[PDB]
Amino acid sequence: HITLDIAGQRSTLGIRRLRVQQLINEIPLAQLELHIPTDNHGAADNAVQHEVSRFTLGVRVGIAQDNKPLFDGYLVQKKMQLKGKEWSVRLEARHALQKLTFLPHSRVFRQQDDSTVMKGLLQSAGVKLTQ
Amino acid sequence: SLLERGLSKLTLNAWKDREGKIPAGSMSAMYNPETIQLDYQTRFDTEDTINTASQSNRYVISEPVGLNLTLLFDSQMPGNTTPIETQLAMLKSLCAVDAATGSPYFLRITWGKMRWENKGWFAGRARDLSVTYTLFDRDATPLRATVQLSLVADESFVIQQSLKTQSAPDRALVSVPDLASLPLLALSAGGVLASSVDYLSLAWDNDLDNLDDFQTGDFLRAT
Amino acid sequence: SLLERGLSKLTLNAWKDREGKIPAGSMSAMYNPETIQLDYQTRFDTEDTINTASQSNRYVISEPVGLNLTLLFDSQMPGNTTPIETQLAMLKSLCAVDAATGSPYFLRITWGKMRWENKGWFAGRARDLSVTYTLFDRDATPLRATVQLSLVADESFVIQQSLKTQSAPDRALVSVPDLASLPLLALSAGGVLASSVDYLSLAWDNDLDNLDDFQTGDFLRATK
Amino acid sequence: SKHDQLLQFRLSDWQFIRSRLLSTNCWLLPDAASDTVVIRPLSSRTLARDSHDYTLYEINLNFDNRFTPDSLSLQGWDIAAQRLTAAQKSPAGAFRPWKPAGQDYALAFSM
Repeated sequence: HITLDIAGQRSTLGIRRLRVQQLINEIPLAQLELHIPTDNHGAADNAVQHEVSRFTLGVRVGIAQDNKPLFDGYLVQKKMQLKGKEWSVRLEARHALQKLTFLPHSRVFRQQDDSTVMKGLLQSAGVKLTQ
Repeated sequence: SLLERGLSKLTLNAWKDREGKIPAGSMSAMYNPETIQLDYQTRFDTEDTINTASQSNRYVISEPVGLNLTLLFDSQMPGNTTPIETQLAMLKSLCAVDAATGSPYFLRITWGKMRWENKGWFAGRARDLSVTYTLFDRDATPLRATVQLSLVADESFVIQQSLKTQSAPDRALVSVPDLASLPLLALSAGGVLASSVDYLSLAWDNDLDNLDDFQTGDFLRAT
Repeated sequence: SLLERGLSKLTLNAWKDREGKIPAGSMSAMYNPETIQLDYQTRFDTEDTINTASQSNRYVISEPVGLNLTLLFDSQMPGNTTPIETQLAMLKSLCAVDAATGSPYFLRITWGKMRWENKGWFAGRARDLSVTYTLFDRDATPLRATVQLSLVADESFVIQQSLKTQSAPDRALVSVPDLASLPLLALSAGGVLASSVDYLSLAWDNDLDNLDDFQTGDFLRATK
Repeated sequence: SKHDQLLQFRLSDWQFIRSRLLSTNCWLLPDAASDTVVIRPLSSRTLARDSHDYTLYEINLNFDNRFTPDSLSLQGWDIAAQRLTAAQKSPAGAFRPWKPAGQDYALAFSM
């Protein structure tokens, strides 16, 4: 089935929506959507509070579909709604190319190839170029 | 019974605010309704998941309890001297929009020995109403009414405050039975509070020494 | 029967949590319903595929089992002495939102030998309730009730996980018959697990030598 | 500190203000029902689920960390000294707008 790993633990919750997006020149992403149950009280009413509090911004998030790796990215932008008795939370997770996108750097790159500029430029996050 | 035999008509008491400080008029209905019904409705929705196969459903809202009752008025039989339009002057008035305030009149219905929703009274506002006059005379002063009231819950905000004070208070004060143990003392203390108190924090609150310092007859408090 | 002829009423037990840890009140109702009814329903949606090779319809969700049940209370016949408001002060309470937590009470209906959907009890919460008093007294103690309950399925998570491990608990332990073969032994192991256990993995997991190694009475272990 | 030389080069005159509030560590706080504005630098009521006084209906909160750095080490070219003035790094964790109950940005200007 579909198993959401966050920070190494398999994190038994209930996903109502999962959508993994992957394009041709863009950072691939993955939206989750969970439901935190409120109407079933007792021991599993605060034990589900412990499982959502582990969703800090920037954690290893892994999705596995039919015992194959689906997404494997870091977490950004945890939104929660809480309308009425509903209390949903929405996750997003971005690839390792998210470490490259909002910090203005400056280099020069004299006497280098087209590939040696760029494979040393993706290497700052741990992304391994294949070419 | 137990004192005397005489009819207790139902009374429609109306206020202007939720709490009942400002009183409107009141009327007692002749010809008791012969049937009342209180209808409940709690709305659920089936929760969905794509990981597991556990099947539960989500509590959405609780639609309030509605009271349906019908009344009949008559001013023809020789005991009935008062006209039915001065009696229907207040069912139409107290179950409509107030003149100065936009809200209705909060309509507290009561009967002599009948508990409605675990209380002696039934608060609420009239959702709808219908008078259908079926018999007239020569100038048509009306002679029959056939009223068809229907109400909602609308308890006061204070009454609703005290009822959740008698259920799950702030402090528990659970007892200690014979052959007791802290995993079971914190299991019955977590049933009064409905908040699952741990054995370890129940032990620190009472400052007991050895996790066995209860002596079958002393009281230890949970918070 | 088989011992004696006393009746067994139905009992409505209530809790507060999903499980049975925190008991609320619990009433038994006189004057049995005469008829129960539990309706199942499963929702399907038709595939409007453009390829037009096949007609089919997907499975979306199974609606929860709902139980309908109608009761009656009466206290003026001289065997009946408890006033019916004390018996309806529990149905009106247990089929409503609790003051402690702000939720329904997770009811559980039971009858002496009646077996509900596949268990000896019917868990769930109250969707609906309507009392309609028809007779009264001079001071109007009611003394006639006609209740019209309606519930949903909502079982606990420990019972639902236990029923899942009783069907395909990820090991098979398949016996071999006389005149057997591994494509047949994979179909008989792919029915215990419902996972298409792909016969080359059977001969690797059990250390077969030559794909015909089993001898008419030995077992083969199949995981996933 | 007094300015030596500002310049408003054909700005809207409101465009100039909130490009000058961004460089001064202040926000506007505009008030309706008046013409009074309290400009105050970037630096409780306790609405709770249990509390009777305020009724709640929806609480959306986004919790993003894309455009939130930790440093803002900004520096610029000193004309007199020509050292490209020492890097004034700002710590994250000062001015916390969200305080819970339970990457380094760096430019250098030629000016």
